This record gives sequence, C-alpha cells and structure tokens, in this order.
Amino acid sequence: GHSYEKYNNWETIEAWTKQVTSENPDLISRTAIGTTFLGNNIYLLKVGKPGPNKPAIFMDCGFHAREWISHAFCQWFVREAVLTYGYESHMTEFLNKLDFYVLPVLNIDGYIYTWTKNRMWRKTRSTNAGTTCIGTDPNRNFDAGWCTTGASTDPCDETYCGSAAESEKETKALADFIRNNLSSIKAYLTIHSYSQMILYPYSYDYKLPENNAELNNLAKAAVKELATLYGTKYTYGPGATTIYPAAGGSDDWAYDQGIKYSFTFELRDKGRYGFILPESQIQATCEETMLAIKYVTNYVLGHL
Ligand SMILES: CC(C)[C@H](NC(=O)CCc1ccccc1)P(=O)(O)C[C@@H](CCCCCN)C(=O)O
Ligand SMILES: [Zn+2]
Ligand SMILES: [Zn+2]
Repeated sequence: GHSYEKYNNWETIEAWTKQVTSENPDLISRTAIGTTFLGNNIYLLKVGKPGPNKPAIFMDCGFHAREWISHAFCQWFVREAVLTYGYESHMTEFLNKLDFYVLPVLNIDGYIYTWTKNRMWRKTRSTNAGTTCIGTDPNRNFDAGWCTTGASTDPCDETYCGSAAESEKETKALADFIRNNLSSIKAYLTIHSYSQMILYPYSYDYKLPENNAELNNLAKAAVKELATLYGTKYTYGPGATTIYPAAGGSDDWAYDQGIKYSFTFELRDKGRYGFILPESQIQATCEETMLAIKYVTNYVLGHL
C-alpha cells in the first residue's frame, strides 16, 4: 500500500511508477533507462503535457540508499504535478511548456538493502576486484575531476570512486540518458539529504562556474522561498566551499556537459535525526522543498 506520507519500499515505489503512469496518461509516461547491478529496472517518469520542441528539466532522487527523504521527495513532486495540474497557474504552465524527467530512485539496489539488511547503507551494491567490500559511491562515479579530491580510492570506503568513471551500471545509465537528451535538458536537479543546502558547481575543485553570479542569486532566492513556509534555514553556494570538496559528482558532470542550471539539494534535517528523518516530517519537508524546486523551474522557464 503506497502512501506519499510514509517511506515506501522498492516494490511499492516500482508499482507506484506504473500505477501513476496509468492513472495520468495525459501527463505521465514511463520508461526504463537501464538496469542496476542486480538487474532491477531503472524507471524514469516523463511528467508534462505533450507539445513541440519542449525544453526539459531533469531531476533524480535516491543516489544514496539511506537518504529516504530524497526518494520520498521525487514521489511528492509527481503527487503535486498530478494533483494541482489545471488548478494552480504555475504548475499548469510548467507542465504545459516543459517536460520534467523524474527519476525516483537511481540506486535501487542500495535502497532495497537499506530495507532488508542495513538502514545506513549509502553506496551501490556492486562487487569490487581484490576485496569482499561492496559498492561504489555513485556521487563520486561521474566523469568530473574523477577520483581526485573528496573521493576515496579504497573500495571499502563510503566515498569510493569506483574502478573507473561510469563503472556503475546506474551512473552509466543516467549519463547516457543525459548525453542522448542534451539538446532539450536545460536544468539538472539532484536530491540528497541531510543538512539543508542548495549547492551548485563546483565540488571537484575550488573553482566557480562561468555563470556563478546567476546561480548564486538563484540559489539565494530559492532558499529564501523555501523558508517562507516553515522558516526552515538552508545555506547555499558552490559545493566545494559550502559542503566539502567531492569529485566525480553528477551535478558537476551535468554542468560540464553544458547544462547551465545544475543543483544538488540537501533536504532536512541538520543532524538531529539525520538519515532517519521521521515519517511525520515527510509532508512539511516535501512541501517547503516544492517551493524551491518550483522557484528554480519558474526561473529556467523565464530565462530560456
Ligand atoms: C549528509 C549529507 C551531506 C550526505 N553526505 C554524507 O552522507 C557523507 C557522510 C556525512 C557527512 C556529513 C554529515 C553526515 C554524514 P550527501 O547528501 O551525500 C552530500 C553529497 C555532497 C556532494 C558534493 C556536493 C554536490 N556535488 C555527497 O557527499 O555526495
Ligand atoms: Zn547523498
Ligand atoms: Zn502541496
């Protein structure tokens, strides 16, 4: 039984992708962009009313298995799109004019493992040469200063960069999807938790993107917007100096592909519950995050 106000296991979320697609055929279509290490389908939802030459925003959740509020958020975004389409002017305009690719869970194998065996697992569940230690950090696995700072070379470490950039089936599938759809994807959003932040490039070195001032202003206004609802305080800025250096990130990789609006979100909280954010915070967290995401979406729409 799926609920947007609880954490849903992978079987539930997978059935939800199919059902939400069936119930909303004018607004949603579903594809699989690849399969995981363990062979699970990586589903992707395309949310938007059909039309010609539509720009797109790409958003993924569930890079990191233990970050359950991330997975819940991508589901909430879809909830909002279908519920409010037609009644709320902004969401209606967004869906009419842009497509949203929502990838509800990238690291499906890790997610299953947090439900069955280890709530605090972060990495993929693939094997490594020369050791019994499992998995790669998918957010150290992209070809963006790959494996150079803030990433480990030890397969037993939580930030292990992998055997090569895109060595993981899941990160290969996401990078392939983005490469194949580069001319339409105008923004890349990647949802994580916790620590309450809106980050933009760069994390792989202490350097700033060409459109630094624009991304800084946008991130500042989006955090201001998020706080309107419950007063939740976010920080923002370039990854390396705002959270820590961390090479091989998907936001930096996406940005270096030419996608000018590339953000990583770090949802609630600031450490009281950390990864184990209680289900009773799902609603408030997703609602205030919707305000930031809609703010970014509206800006992208207005600055094509
Ligand atoms: C708690 C958050 C910050 C997660 N970080 C961790 O789980 C690493 C371990 C940790 C660090 C800080 C507090 C608690 C745990 P995260 O969401 O996974 C942070 C992201 C930040 C990457 C750099 C910015 C975007 N390129 C990551 O480490 O991949
Ligand atoms: Zn994360
Ligand atoms: Zn709402």
